[PDB]
Amino acid sequence: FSEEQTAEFKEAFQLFDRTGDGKILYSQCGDVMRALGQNPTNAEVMKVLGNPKSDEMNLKTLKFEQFLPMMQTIAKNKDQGCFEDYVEGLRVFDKEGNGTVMGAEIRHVLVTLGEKMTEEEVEQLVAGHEDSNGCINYEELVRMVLSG
Amino acid sequence: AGKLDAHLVLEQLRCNGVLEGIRICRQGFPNRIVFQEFRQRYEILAANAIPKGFMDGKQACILMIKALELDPNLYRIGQSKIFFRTGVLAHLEEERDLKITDVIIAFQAQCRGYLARKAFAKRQQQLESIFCIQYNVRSFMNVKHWPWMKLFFKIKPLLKVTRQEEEMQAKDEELQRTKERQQKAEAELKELEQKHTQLCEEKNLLQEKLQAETELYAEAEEMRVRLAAKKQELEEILHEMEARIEEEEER
Amino acid sequence: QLCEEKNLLQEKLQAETELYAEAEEMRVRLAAKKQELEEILHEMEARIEEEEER
Amino acid sequence: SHKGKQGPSFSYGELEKQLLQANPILEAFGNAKTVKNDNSSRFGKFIRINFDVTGYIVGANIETYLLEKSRAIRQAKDERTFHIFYYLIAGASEQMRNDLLLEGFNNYTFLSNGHVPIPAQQDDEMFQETLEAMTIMGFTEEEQTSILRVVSSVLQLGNIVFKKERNTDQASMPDNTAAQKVCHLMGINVTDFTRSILTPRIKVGRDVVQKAQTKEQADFAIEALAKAKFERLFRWILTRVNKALDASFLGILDIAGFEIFEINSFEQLCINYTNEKLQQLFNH
Amino acid sequence: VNKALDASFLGILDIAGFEIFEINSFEQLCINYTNEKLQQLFNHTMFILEQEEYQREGIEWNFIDFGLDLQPCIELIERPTNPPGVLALLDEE
Amino acid sequence: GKFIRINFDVTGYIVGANIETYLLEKSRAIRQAKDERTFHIFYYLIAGA
Amino acid sequence: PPHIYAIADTAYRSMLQDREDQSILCTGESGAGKTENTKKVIQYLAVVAS
Repeated sequence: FSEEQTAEFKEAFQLFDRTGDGKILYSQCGDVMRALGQNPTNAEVMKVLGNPKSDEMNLKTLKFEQFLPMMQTIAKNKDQGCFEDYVEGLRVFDKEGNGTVMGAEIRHVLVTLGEKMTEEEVEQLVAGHEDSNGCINYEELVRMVLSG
Repeated sequence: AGKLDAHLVLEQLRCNGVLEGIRICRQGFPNRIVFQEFRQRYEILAANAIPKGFMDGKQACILMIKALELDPNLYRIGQSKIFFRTGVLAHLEEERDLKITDVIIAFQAQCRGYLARKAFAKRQQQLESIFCIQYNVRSFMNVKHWPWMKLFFKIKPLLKVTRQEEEMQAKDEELQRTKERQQKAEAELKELEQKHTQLCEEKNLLQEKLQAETELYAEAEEMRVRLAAKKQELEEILHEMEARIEEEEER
Repeated sequence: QLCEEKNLLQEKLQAETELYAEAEEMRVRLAAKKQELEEILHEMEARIEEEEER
Repeated sequence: SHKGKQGPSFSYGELEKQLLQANPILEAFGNAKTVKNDNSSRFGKFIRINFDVTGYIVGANIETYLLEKSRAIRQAKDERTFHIFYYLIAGASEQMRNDLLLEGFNNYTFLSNGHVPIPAQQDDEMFQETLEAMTIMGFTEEEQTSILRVVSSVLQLGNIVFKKERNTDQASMPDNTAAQKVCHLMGINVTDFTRSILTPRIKVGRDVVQKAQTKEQADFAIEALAKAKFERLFRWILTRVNKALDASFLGILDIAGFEIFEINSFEQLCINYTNEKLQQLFNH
Repeated sequence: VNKALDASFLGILDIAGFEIFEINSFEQLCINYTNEKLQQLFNHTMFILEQEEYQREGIEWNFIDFGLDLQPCIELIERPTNPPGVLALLDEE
Repeated sequence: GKFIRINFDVTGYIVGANIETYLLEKSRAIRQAKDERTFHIFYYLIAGA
Repeated sequence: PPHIYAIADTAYRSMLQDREDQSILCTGESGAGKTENTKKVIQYLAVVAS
């Protein structure tokens, strides 16, 4: 990570403390990595956190110098999703080859499989992509979260 | 309950066909799947069993059966469909679900990502806007107690405003009346403020004096009030109890 | 409001001890009332039970 | 009527401007090369022009007829599909090229005789001409890009395959890419599409007769689907055109002419029917 | 009830169970009839049918007689013309 | 006997329900055997009334 | 583990999977519980599929 960005990373990390010690609760790590344009899965984050425990995940803290070493470790990975397959999976919920899925079925799956999201999480996501018939076009929603 | 007659339950299992009902599950192949759906669902298991070119559904899928080195006793190839043995298809399903787990889950991630970078870059907007808000308040807290600033304050209104208003003949008259009223109000307000200040001072003095007898009295009063409240509650409870008792007696 | 507070303070001064005494008296009265109520309730309950049996 | 004020040199009114650019549009999705005419009108047409009392043009309707959209799937020997197709496969911009998954010629199976050329006509430019027209007419900048993907779509849906299955005997979807793409352009979904396309979760009479068709049926549908998805377009544009072009009216009738090739299908029957019809009118 | 409760359907069947008291009236006859009926269904779909398809697809399989049939006991009460059934007679008679 | 039928849409949700009732032994509505009763509702009514 | 709620879900899915209506037939002699087990199947599907 060129100092150019590393220099800015700090600007982002710093831009993450409600009080002021200059520490990111073991929890925040995830969002801070994300904010830095990272899409680490929920596991990829714990793995580099020593797999703590809920309780201590709200007590433990972080300092950029000890955080940076993780930002990268993640940064360099083996895979990533992509329209190609990403949508290929949602298209399996397309009731009748319409090319669209019901914002309720999409809202389900997303909160009942794998890294289960929250009712609100999905709400905030799909919200505004459902049509008159509450129909979402994955192809697009895919790109949205993606290219976005 | 807890009683279980051996033979009575032995016959039932006899006239119902249970055993036989099980022999075929072990004997035959209760699971079958057509050549297409098979090379469809579990191809992901043998990505290189079937060549890049096309091929006959059957044969083309018999390839991937060798690719899993499936025992020739679990399955039974037919005309249009394959007949498997119990559990053989379950395991096949498991594997496939494993072969794709990571990927699943996959999307959810990018969502937390997207869903994140955005809602953070949001708190960012309320921020210079924050600062503005931040500092801005602080001013006031400091200022509001400053002579000069109070002055500006009472005065800030007289600004603009007249001569025309005064002239207006009707308007002018109205303005004059308003001014007079305002002056009166101001005087009244000042008087009230003075009175309030005096009262406050008196109250403070009284409080000090009370702090010891006064303090004790206050404490006593508080205690009395609490006691009264408790008593009232107790009375209410008692009444309720009495009513309940009466009802019970009647019943 | 200030005037009211002042008046209260004055009374207490004449005051905290006096207030405390009054409170104590009130509490005692309340307690007595509560006891009476409880007794009445008990009696009522007994009567009700008897009635039910009958 | 004029805003006051050499060959084609002349500034026409505002509507007459469009009235002029209409026919060059329907000519795209509607005309195609045949053993009788490089740019044949593949559908009867009856244009109606409306005049006020002063004698000025004020409106214009267009009643389209028998659109032989059959050929949208399979073209006879030395014949072509609806111009627009070729126009697109070529006039497509590099960017938008992929945007609709517009592989080159002969990468699509709905184009029999691969890519056949038209004498004195350059499809390359032909695109812009019609593109240009569409704008003159009124189709929003994007309002067009769309009408184009829906075209590629009507072509991809042709790649989709269904190879028999000697095991079950219900051909399947051995390849995703095909419908994979297609379902994207449709704003719909794969899996669903697939099932629906292979296993019709139908509902006959008082029953949810869930069944699965045979390789063939698997196509007769994916085929007669795109084929009708097309017509759904023509009829659409036509009402988009007719939306701008709109006491007296002048009627101009351009029916399709007596045509009689090798395979004298149904189309040719109603066509040579009307032709016989009209003539009799003149006789009467 | 059915006025409020009203592509796919799930079917749940609660028939009355083989019952046999003192007075074995008509009711008990159709009841223990259905019971005999249903069972045979399980026998068909369980042994009969299953083996037919093994044949059809033509897989390496030999038949197996589980000896489970009650068709007979049904004819004795179901069948009409030809050897009449218990129900038959009681109908015309 | 009773055969309940539940109806689902394409998304997999319950939407309807039918009920095919059969051999209602209403005989017993007039005379019940030894140590047996009539249709619950009867007693319910004679009491819950 | 084997439980009625299981037979109910196994069917209710099987239906939505291979698209082909299903039946849950409770046999057993009188008293054996033909009914109860039905009330459950509805009980389950009333929440799991509603």
